[PDB]
Amino acid sequence: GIGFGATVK
Amino acid sequence: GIGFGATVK
Amino acid sequence: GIGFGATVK
Amino acid sequence: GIGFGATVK
Amino acid sequence: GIGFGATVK
Amino acid sequence: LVPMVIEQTSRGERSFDIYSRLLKERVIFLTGQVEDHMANLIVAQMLFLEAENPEKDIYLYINSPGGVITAGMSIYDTMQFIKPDVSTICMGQAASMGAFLLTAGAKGKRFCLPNSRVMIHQPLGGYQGQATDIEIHAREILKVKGRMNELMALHTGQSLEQIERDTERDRFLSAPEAVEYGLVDSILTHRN
Amino acid sequence: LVPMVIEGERSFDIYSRLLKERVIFLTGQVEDHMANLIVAQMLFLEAENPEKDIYLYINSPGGVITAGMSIYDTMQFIKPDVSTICMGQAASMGAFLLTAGAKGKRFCLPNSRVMIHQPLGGYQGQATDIEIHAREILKVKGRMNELMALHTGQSLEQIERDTERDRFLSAPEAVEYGLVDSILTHRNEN
Amino acid sequence: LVPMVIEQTSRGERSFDIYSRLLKERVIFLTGQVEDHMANLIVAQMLFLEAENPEKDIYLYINSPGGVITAGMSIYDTMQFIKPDVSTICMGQAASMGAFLLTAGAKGKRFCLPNSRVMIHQPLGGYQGQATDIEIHAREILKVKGRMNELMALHTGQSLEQIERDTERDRFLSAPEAVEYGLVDSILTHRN
Amino acid sequence: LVPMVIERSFDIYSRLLKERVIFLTGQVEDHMANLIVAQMLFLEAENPEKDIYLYINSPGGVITAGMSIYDTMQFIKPDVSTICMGQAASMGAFLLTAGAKGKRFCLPNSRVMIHQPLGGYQGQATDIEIHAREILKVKGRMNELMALHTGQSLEQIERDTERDRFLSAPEAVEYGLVDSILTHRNEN
Amino acid sequence: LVPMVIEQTSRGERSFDIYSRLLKERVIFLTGQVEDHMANLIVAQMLFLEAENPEKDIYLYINSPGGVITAGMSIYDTMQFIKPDVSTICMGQAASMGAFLLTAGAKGKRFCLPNSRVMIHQPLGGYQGQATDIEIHAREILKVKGRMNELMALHTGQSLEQIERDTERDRFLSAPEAVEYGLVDSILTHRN
Amino acid sequence: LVPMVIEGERSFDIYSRLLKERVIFLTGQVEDHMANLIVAQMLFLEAENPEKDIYLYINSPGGVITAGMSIYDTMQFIKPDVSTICMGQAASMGAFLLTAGAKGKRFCLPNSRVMIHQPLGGYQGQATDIEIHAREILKVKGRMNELMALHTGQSLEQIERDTERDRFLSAPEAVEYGLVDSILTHRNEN
Amino acid sequence: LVPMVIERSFDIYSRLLKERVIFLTGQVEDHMANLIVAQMLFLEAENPEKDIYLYINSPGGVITAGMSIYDTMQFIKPDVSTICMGQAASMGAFLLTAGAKGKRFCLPNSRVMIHQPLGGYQGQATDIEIHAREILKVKGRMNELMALHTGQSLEQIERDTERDRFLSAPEAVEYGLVDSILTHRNEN
Amino acid sequence: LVPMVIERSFDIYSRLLKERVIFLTGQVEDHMANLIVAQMLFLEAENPEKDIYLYINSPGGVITAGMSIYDTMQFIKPDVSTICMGQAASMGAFLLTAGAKGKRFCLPNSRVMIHQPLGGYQGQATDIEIHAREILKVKGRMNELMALHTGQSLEQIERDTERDRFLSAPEAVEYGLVDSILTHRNENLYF
Amino acid sequence: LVPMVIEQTSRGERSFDIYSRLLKERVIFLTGQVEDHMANLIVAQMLFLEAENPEKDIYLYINSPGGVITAGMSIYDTMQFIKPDVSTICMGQAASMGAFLLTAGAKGKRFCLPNSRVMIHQPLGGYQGQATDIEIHAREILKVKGRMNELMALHTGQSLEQIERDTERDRFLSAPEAVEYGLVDSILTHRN
Amino acid sequence: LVPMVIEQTSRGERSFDIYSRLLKERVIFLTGQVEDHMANLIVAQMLFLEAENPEKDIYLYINSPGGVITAGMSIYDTMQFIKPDVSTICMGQAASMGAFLLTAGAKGKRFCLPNSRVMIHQPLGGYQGQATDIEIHAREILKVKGRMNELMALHTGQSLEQIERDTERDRFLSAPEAVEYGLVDSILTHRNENLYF
Repeated sequence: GIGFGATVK
Repeated sequence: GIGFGATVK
Repeated sequence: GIGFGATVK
Repeated sequence: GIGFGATVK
Repeated sequence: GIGFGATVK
Repeated sequence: LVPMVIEQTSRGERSFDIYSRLLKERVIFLTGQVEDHMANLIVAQMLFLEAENPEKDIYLYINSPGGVITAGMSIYDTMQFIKPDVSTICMGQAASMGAFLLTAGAKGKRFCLPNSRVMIHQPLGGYQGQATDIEIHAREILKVKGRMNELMALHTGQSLEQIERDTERDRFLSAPEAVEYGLVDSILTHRN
Repeated sequence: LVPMVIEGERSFDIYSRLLKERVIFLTGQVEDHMANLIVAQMLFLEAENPEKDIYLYINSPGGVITAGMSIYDTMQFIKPDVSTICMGQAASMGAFLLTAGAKGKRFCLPNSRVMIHQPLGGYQGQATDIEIHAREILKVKGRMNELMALHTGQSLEQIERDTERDRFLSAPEAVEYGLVDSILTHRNEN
Repeated sequence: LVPMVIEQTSRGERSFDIYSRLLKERVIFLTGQVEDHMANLIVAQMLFLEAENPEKDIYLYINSPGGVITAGMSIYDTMQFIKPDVSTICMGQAASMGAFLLTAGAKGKRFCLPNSRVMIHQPLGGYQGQATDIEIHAREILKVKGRMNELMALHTGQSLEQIERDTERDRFLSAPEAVEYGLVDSILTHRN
Repeated sequence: LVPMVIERSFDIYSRLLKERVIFLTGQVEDHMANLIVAQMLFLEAENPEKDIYLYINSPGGVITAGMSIYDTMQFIKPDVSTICMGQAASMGAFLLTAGAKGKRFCLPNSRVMIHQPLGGYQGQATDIEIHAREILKVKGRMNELMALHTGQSLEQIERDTERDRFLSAPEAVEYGLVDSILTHRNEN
Repeated sequence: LVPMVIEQTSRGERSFDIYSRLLKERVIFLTGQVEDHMANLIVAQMLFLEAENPEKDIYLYINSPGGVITAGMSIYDTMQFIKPDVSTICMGQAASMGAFLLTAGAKGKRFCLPNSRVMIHQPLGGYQGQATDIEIHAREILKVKGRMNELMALHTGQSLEQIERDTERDRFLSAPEAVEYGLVDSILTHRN
Repeated sequence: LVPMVIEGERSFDIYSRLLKERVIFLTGQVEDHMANLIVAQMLFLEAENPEKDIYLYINSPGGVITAGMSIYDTMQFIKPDVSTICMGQAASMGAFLLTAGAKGKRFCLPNSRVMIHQPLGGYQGQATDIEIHAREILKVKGRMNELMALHTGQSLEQIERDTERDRFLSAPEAVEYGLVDSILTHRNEN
Repeated sequence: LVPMVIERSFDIYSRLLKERVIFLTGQVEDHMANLIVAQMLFLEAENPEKDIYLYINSPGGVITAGMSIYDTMQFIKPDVSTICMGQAASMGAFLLTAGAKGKRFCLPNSRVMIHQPLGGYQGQATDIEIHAREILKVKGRMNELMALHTGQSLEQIERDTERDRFLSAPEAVEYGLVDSILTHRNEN
Repeated sequence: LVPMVIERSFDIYSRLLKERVIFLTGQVEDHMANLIVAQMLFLEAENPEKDIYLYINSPGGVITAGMSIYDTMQFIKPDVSTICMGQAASMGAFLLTAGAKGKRFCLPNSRVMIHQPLGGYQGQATDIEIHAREILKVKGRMNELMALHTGQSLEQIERDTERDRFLSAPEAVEYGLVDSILTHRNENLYF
Repeated sequence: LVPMVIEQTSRGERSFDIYSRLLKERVIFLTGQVEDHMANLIVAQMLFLEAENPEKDIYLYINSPGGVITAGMSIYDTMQFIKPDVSTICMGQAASMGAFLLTAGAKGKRFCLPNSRVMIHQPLGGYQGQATDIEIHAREILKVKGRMNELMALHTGQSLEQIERDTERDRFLSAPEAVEYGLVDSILTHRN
Repeated sequence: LVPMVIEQTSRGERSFDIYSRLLKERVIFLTGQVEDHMANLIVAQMLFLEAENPEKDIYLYINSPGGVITAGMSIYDTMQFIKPDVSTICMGQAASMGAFLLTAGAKGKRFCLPNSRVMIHQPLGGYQGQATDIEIHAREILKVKGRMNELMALHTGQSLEQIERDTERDRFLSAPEAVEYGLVDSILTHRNENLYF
């Protein structure tokens, strides 16, 4: 995802 | 049609 | 045409 | 062209 | 890149 | 904002704004105060529709509080000029110029919704200047009043004298009263 | 600001002292309040001495017609002869009052000016109301022109042609036009 | 808002605004008070149309309360310059500049709607400044008045003296009166 | 507020009016002009043989108002001695030079400005021509009067009034606009 | 609003705004008061046209009441800087800055319409401040006036003295008077 | 509101009472009306007693120059020696009038502050008219500087350098600059 | 409106002026300050040995106007007893503490505020530097006078005037702005 | 306009002043307050032993102005009898209750409103803190004086002034804000 | 107006806005006063950039006169939340909020141009109403001031006491002074 | 309204606004008062051009009455930072900030048109508040004035003292006067006559 709670690579 | 006078089923 | 002077079918 | 100076048929 | 930090060819 | 709609055609889907989509179905909207710019736009639509199909009736929906007279006469003349029968419909209200355009529709094709209200009154104007100029302008507006009354009488079918007595002051007509007054032909309550 | 004067001891403003000498000033645009004031002065002067002539100095760009008519009717109502004098300029109403003075007692200063024009009015409303107001102002125009022709001696037709648009006149032109009688070059001479 | 229309062509469907679609049919709309920007736009359209087909007649629809003169003279000169005949039509009303443009149309191609009103008056202006400056501007506007009257007389056929007497004050004319005056050749009562 | 003096009770300007002194301050309008006219008439009635003094400090104004003052000064018998303090504008200068011959003075650091009339009108071309001709006649009339009082040729005045021309006290004297300068009361 | 036009090409149809279509034909419109932004836009167009084809001529139509001088000088310097001959045409009116740009066109390529009017007058400027600052600004505007008059005399061919005498106050000139003065080479009465 | 005083007994206002003691006030911006008022006061005092000195208290941020020149010319024109006193502050035209007082009778309170600067102005119009107005203000600036140098004793060149921009001066600095003569700390002391 | 007292007709302020009472109200400005100055001069002329009373209720204002009042109070021979009613701002407080030593009083609920000068200028950097130095000199001069009258050190005044500082009647006494507090006329 | 009476050339307000009557009308500002102060001093000088009457009809105003009036009333020797007509607002109520003990009155249909001070400031956080502390001290001081004149407790006043509190003539009497009510002159005859 | 640029990728040409193209290169612009809308936009850009590549440094250019504090805190919190190091650059000027965001950048990646200026001052505010409400709002802004000073000291390395003394009034700092004050890390004079 | 132009390319016809098309030719316009928004746009354009070709010169046309300083310093710093030589051209007029940018252009690549006018003056400013704050702001503007004068002297070659004397009041200069003053190098009378580009 893109938000705060979202996880990223 | 789409108007008032227009006929629809 | 489309105007006043223009002729139509 | 299209202007005044421009020549046309 | 394009910024100040970014290097240019 | 104006919503966009999609039309399914043989060539493919087409994106249209809601007003343009209804124009494709021979429906014009006359909303807001009448003025040169809006009237000019309405005139263009009528001409375009006539060229597209000069045999199919055009529909004009009127929700107007009224406006300029000259701007209205252009629409009136355009309607009476083209071949298609311009069916007028009154939604919400029709003012002095809206009512004039409403009754100017094709005989038997002037409709009004049940709760719509129609108001007719004599022209409004004014001028500031010398006495000589006032006389010219005062005479002009009176001629306009006479011309408007004659046209209203012809379309409504009422006598000219009756129109003059009823237009001396603002007169509000409901959809049923309008039918009896010849301003409209019938009322649209439900879809049959 | 208005300065005081003395004439026991009494306090008088400059205008009141002149009023004691039968002199009235008609300055500024003609409205109802100033007109009412001028009317009051005429009546007061008439009561004091109804046989002595009154002097009315005029420097005005014009104004309401109703106000001017009250002054005009009052001048013709009272017995004293209201000698009108023009200083600076007389507009349509000012000129009307100027020429309305007593015959032989209408003067203009050498470098004064006069302007006569037809009435100005406006109304906004229904066509019916417009016709009413239009007819009224035309009647006023006719009435004003008749009075001007009576005081000036000119023909009603000539007045209508000359009042169709703003016409300017100097002191000599006004005299030849019958609008006034003579010119006050100097006090001693006349 | 301005509606969008669709044109069926050999290459494919095309989306146009109502005003542009009519421009394709050599129709130009003159609306609102005349000014440099609108007049410039009209000039551009005329030149473009001339290049496309310098033999097909152009149509100018006028609903204007009048405006600047210089802006109008540009349109007038442009119309008299190009080869195509600029058929003028009056919808709603034509004011002093609108009337001048309306009567500047090609002879035999100047039309009016039945209820349209035409007003002709002398130029308006004004200047504030020194007396020397005022004299210059006064002479200039008078020359403009003289020039305008001469052109009006040339197109209407009326004598120059008659035009001066009629333009001294606002003069209103209906479609029939305008025809007798010579501003417009004929009226478009109904399509034939 | 304006101070008052006892001589029962008099205003500062009223007290000077007793000494035949009038003040022309601010833009020339119809009301102030009418007031000045009233003062002249009042002074004339009291003593038509004593000279009046008119002090001028003004940036100009309406011409009709000024002409009323000018016509009045020439109408009455008393010699109206005009004095310039601070500045005299086009109408102020016209009134200054209109004073009695030999009684037009200016202060050392005073200034004078002469320019042609200003005006304007908005309307039809016909009305414009009428108003234009009038203001030109006014310009001619003012120039004629200026030439008479100053003694300069009419052509010279027209050339100098085409644009704003400033003049100091000495220049004004040489230009005939005034007669002399008042450095000190005792000297004159 | 600005109409959109269609250009027919072998490769495909293209849609352009009326002003851009004319730009494609090396036509630039100068309209309205001369400010910095419009001037920048005109300057940008000239540079683009120069890059496209320096040899071909550029046409500039002038319908402007007046404006800032600095902006006008940018346009003037740009016209004299680029290689293309800038043919100036006057439509409606050309004021002091417009006339300066009009007369600045290429020799023999300056034209005016018959009813167009040209006005020329000295610069207008104002400053509020200390006497020292006032002197600096006053000198600057005078130098500008002298420089403008020099250029006017060069293009027109009139003597510098005559130009100064004629620019002391507003001077109006019709198309014929302008030709004799030398502001414009000829008039476009009708297409040939 | 302006208080009043009683002095038979005669009603008076505070400013008028001081006027009996030959005291004038120059407060607020220097305009034409207030200046005319000050000029009127000087003339009235001169007529009463042309041998007694006048006192002019100055607290002003400056104003029009034409108005100031009228006051300056009038002070020189009359015979009485006009003693100028500074309270608060004296601006470009306040200072000009202050230093214009009679030699040896120009005073300034201790905490007063003087400001001298070159004239201000402006015009909008053609280039021709601009040149005229520009030359005029320059002549005015030159004239003002000459008078300041004459009263202060300084050189014209020094004045021009010091007036190019706003220059503030306290009471002692003004004394050394020749703009005033002394200071008034206490009535009994001086 | 202002009430009128018959004694001859006197406005209420004039009657109190007869008792050598002067009211300083509202924001300080040239016009109000000039009126106060006139009153002090008139009272000194009427009697140069009787004390004057100045009641102060104001939010402050221009400094130049305030300095004229201050210089006048210290110039005239009479002792000016300052009294604070409602509030005294920076200029009001300066005038309050400037009264005659031992004759400066404050009411119990009055509030006193002292702050450094406020000024602004727009222009070229050169002119800005000039005005900045001037206001700074004014600030220094004001602080010097405040320290002299109050008796506080100059350094202390600078620290307390860097920002708005409020003081009640008791705090002012400790500070030295006012000699004492007036609770009842008979008591004091 | 202000009527005039002859007894000579007295306006209506001055004639009442001759009877030791002052009016406190409209918002409390510095000028009107200074005017009231001048009247009190004048009356004191004329006769410092006769009671003064102050009629109050006001929607309140500046506090500094009110304090000047309050301090003056408590400073002079005469007893200032306060009367409430129409309404007494926060500052009006403060001056009303500040009258001489036993001489504070209120008409039957009058109304009193007490609330905490109003103010504000815009600037740096430092300056805000200063002005904030100041207004709080003012609020505290006002409450103390109100409690002293009303007999109530400081805590009760703080609770009741946290928000606009309205009181009629009877309520004000029970609240100690006034002493009694003036229904009629002949029925009370206090004067 | 905003210029349009072209990106030439292997996939094909792409039209971008100048700001959007730079965003593709991890460059954000913080211009103008700090309000809620612009701040919300900046927050969205940071999140989008983080997701694309949470290991590449983000660049934030700062030219601003400051603004709301709440808005700035959102940007500040977002910068400290995301993994990428937000390299802040100061162009023209940094105000109190701008400086706060500038110094909040990643240690060693806070730059300032040579001629740039920086201004730090304590928060501004105000309230109008009852004394109770005043005390509440006053306490709140003081807490904000304390919180801001703590963060400034943490990033700048200075002591809390020194920051309080320096922020009591507007303090200006050039690029070199800011470096010594720990507000930035280095300067960008030329490209190496 | 902004005209749109068509560019012929191998891929096909491309549509651009007139300003964007010129940007493709390394041409930037600095028109109107200098503010923060326009400056960032110019800064963005310069950075974009540098990345495309850091060896080709950039052209910046200047017609401006000046404005904020900070907004101008950003442009100045950006020009002195990037590798390309920013050739500045003056059209119509260059005010204090406009002139500063004009002289900031690469040596030998600063131009003015013959009728263009250049004005230089000391900074303008002001503040309202306490005396303490006034001193802070007054000191800051003076530092700005000093810094600006130092830069002007460096680019024009003149002495710092001469610049201070000439900037004390509004000083106007024409293209020739500017060339002798060092603000610019030459004059673009004609494109092909000089062929500087």
